Amino acid sequence: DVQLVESGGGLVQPGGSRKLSCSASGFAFSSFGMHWVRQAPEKGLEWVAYISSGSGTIYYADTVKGRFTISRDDPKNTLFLQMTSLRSEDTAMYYCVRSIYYYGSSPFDFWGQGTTLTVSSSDIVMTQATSSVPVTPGESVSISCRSSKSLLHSNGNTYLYWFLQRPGQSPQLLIYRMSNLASGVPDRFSGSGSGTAFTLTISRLEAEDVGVYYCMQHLEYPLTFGAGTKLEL
Amino acid sequence: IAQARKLVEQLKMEANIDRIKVSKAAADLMAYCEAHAKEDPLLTPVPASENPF
Amino acid sequence: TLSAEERAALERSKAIEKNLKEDGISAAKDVKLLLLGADNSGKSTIVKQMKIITGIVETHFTFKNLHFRLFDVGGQRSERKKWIHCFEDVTAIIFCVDLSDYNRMHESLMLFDSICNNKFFIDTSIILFLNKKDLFGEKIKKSPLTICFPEYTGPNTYEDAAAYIQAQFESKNRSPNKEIYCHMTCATDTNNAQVIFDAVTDIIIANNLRGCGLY
Amino acid sequence: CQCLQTLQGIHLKNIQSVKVKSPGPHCAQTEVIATLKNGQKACLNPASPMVKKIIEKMLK
Amino acid sequence: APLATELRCQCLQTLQGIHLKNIQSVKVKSPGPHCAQTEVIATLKNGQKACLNPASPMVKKIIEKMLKN
Amino acid sequence: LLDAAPCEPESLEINKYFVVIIYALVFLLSLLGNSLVMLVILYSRVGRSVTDVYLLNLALADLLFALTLPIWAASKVNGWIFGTFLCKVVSLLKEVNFYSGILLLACISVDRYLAIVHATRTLTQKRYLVKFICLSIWGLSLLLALPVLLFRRTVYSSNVSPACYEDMGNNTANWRMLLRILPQSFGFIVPLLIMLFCYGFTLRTLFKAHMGQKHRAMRVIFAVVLIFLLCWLPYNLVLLADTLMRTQVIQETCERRNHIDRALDATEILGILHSCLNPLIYAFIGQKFRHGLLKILA
Amino acid sequence: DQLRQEAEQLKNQIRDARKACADATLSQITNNIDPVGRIQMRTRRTLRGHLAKIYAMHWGTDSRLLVSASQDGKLIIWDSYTTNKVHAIPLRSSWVMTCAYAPSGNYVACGGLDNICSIYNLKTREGNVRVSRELAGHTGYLSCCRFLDDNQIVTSSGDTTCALWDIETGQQTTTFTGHTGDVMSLSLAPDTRLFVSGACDASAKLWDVREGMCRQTFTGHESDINAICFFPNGNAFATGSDDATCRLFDLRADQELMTYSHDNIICGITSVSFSKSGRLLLAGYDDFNCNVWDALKADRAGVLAGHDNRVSCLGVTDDGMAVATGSWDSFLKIWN
Repeated sequence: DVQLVESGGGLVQPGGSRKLSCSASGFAFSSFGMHWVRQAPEKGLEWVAYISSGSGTIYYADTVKGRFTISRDDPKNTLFLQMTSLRSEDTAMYYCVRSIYYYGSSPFDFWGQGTTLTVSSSDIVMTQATSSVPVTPGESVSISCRSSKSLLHSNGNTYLYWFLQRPGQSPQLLIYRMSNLASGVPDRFSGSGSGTAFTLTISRLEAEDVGVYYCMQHLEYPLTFGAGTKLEL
Repeated sequence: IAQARKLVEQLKMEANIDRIKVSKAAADLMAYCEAHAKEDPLLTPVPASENPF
Repeated sequence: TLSAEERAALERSKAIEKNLKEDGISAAKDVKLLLLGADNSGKSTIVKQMKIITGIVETHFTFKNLHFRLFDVGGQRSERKKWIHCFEDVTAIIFCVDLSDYNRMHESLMLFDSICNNKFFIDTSIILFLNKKDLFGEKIKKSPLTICFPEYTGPNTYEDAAAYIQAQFESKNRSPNKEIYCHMTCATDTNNAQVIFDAVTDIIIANNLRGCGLY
Repeated sequence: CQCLQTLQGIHLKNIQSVKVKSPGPHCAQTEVIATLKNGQKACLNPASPMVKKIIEKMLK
Repeated sequence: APLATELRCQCLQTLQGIHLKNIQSVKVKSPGPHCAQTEVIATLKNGQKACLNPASPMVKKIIEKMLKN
Repeated sequence: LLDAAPCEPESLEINKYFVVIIYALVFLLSLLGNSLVMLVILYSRVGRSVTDVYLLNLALADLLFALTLPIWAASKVNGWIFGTFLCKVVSLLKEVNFYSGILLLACISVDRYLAIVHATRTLTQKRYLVKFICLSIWGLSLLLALPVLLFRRTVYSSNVSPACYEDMGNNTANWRMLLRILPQSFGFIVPLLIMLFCYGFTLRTLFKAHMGQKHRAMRVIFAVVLIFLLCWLPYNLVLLADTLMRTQVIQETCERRNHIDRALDATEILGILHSCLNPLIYAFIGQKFRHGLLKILA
Repeated sequence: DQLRQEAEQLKNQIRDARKACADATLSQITNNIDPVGRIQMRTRRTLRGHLAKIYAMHWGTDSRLLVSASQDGKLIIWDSYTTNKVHAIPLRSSWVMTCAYAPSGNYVACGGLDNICSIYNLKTREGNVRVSRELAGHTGYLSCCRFLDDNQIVTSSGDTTCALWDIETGQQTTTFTGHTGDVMSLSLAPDTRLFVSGACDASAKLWDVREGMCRQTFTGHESDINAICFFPNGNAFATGSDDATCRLFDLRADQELMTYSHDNIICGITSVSFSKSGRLLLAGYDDFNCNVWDALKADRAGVLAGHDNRVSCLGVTDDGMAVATGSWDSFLKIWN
């Protein structure tokens, strides 16, 4: 069983330092690239940092560039994130996500359980049209979001990722390039798009399909998420 | 005595085959290679703009 | 390597290549030898330091900071012409001959003649082992060495008889750049690993001499 | 005589050697011939102080 | 007319006092790729060549008298 | 008066005209041999070993040296009448290739040592650096030939013909004697010691071996060492004799100067034969090259 | 003794019937078709990373992914476009003689002298490649594994027999017997219902995967058959032998159509492959170079060359865009 668990959250004062650990058990940790994604309260997901397999390539978000640091302990199957100075903006549910990159891979399949951190008191912009969509079961629903640049590379691949965050759970990958269904997701989900406009369709909607849908681009770092579309029933 | 008994049995089935003249068979193989000839990037070189290699 | 995903794919490929080259480095300190010979000729009990590991059998004993890998091809019971080219790069050939078997001696000679003159093994030196000196020494007194070799004419002593068998095996060489290193072994011999080690080192010099252009 | 008209503009940095030939059957006038570092030969006036300067500098 | 791959000095030892009456010409060669010392060579009226010591006052006097003409 | 007279340089046109034919013959032989070695090595990329790379570099060096020889022959005929630019350029090429040849011989020696003596040890794996070792040797040779380019011009004398000599100022003689240390240490002594050590231990290992081709290898090693000595020891001995004479260690006289000049000429002719003899000793003495050459001719 | 006479007369009946069907040779009917000229193919990619002889190679169904097995004990999956290594699978036994790729891209079966067909799973949840199943039951060296589905594979061995396996259970569902020598190759028909196996008895015989019956046998070669491949329409196949000759046999006529022998060829054929159209018959030879044969006129339409050692495997993409060759010099080259 693939399992990512994070610990180290809690209430800390501004200006202090905290360390978050993401221990992995159930997959070859030494071959996966691990990301840090944080979700501010009722605002949405946001990419933070990424370390490549073997600790070769390291990237940080512009918001916390030079302030955070990421380290990798392959023999211990643990991923760390040491934050130097914390403002009131750092409070969020930090997730731990694994990613493997090769021809035809799924680099955002599994998300960690997330830990809650509380602090006391150019880029590709992706926009989602709406924020709440009421619908009844059995009715097809279409979700669409745009982008600044054209995500269609010259290689023919479009780098768009669709995630679903059920209430009280962690985001789950559904479509990882434009229309490639993830592993274990129902076949009713389907995706399309053309360069800068993309659509996600859910035929024969079921009761468990409710939640917040996020569309993300992987064309170029830093990674940017959408506003977030919520399905209501 | 029990080893070559199946040998003649196999030859019995191999002899009862509805055979076709090689003249017809040769034409059939010629037609296929001529029909599916426009879709061979090796017999006729592909344009450089449509060459993945 | 323009896209962000393709940049990591190139990083994965380069990480794979590093382990591929690293494994090749660790695969250059071992000597690959080939075991041949008739059945019940001691081809499985040459060195008492076995450390073994139906089909192909490997043996990976080490000696003097050098790794010796012995491949036993017996038991395949197939046509040798189709898989003997896999061992084209072995350092040497180890041949085991039982001197007490007067009936398999002609069978062993056919095996040696075929292997020595094979097109793939035209340059691989052969380390020939003549086993069971004591058993042969007692056997010759009871039965002279004439039923197996009617052409024998010299004295019936052990020294001439054993050397006569050795001459027949080397008469099948018929090739240059190949040297046959013989040795007489018995059941209670422990220095078989030492004999193999010096022969392998001697074979490497001959190949190195040809590569360097000295010869 | 190996010289008809004397030359000028010869710096000590370009002179390799100097040969002084006294009067005799060859010529009735004293001659000074300087071999430059480029192989060319230059005729110098013996009465000119430049020749004396060159020679005295060389001898030192 | 001759050849050489090693330029060497034109005098091994020198004398002082060659009489001007027997001097036909004097050659002075400054230090260079040939020798590390100045060389003075006097060609006499009979063809004999005599090396001279540059430091000796006699050489300077002879040269100055020759130049005066 | 005769006690103090200038030393008159001595020459002999009988040898001046004969040196031209010697140089032309060596030019032709080196050209042909090095061209054949290059063709055989570069024709087929199969079986390109460390020795092949070393031999290819050595053939390049020898071919360049031979290609410079004819200008040297013409100079010997009539002195350097070709100007300063060609003096500098030809001198640089000649000395660069001389150093390259010597250091490549030393590299080949070390390679054979590592292949034969340490055949069972892991140090033999270090002989796979041929490309960078050869590049470093070429760079060092280029570095050691700088003084030739920097301090050379056509010097005109009064009793001798113009020469492509050095011009380092008033003390050119002493500076030249010091600069002679480089060709005699990085050109004779260090390579000679490396070759002696490597081939001595190689011979010690071979003599105790049981191969059938040990004897031919030992003969080839002996021939290589003897040819190196015959080519280079006489020239360096004469050069040391000249250096001793200039420093007053050995008493100096006109006749001794003539003897040293004649010895220098003869030993230069002798040493110029390395370009001709290298292809026969290192390349065509092995069966691989002969088989290749026979293959190409078809 | 009586059955021996019955065996002989049955052969005579087949030969007479086979000869009566022959009216005109293949090279006599297509004598008016214009030649294809010279097929000059240039090396587009050079795949390096193997440190030993390459013995097998298979193309992915998407014509982008490759697989190659070598004596070094490594199994490498290549990205044929950008020359990137996707996977590197360390084998248990370094003696691998054949190596296959699944039609769905999920699995890879790749085995050899260890008498075991090892099947590896690529799309695992743990991120690594694991040995899903090891098939055993053959007493001789293995050759020419070929996937039928994700749970069904046909294998060939030196036991003079081929086998049909079930990957899930692991038991030998069907066994095909009838050869009198080591079986060196097999190829699966496009309709995935028949296949032909070439053995060392200089005979290739057509087998039924559903019934396990030797429907027909084909003769004519003088030496052991080393490779085999169907015509693209699944009505004919071409074989390569140590006789240095290639032959084209028709399943419906039960007789060879033409031979692809050249006087300058001495060494035998190692691999046989067809183009997408069924006109260029590519064959690998032991003299280090591959030849392109016009399958209708037996004319050498160019030579690939380039390799330094014996070419041990050939491969043509499903779309026919490129040809991959592997040799004992540890290099894969992609031609177009």
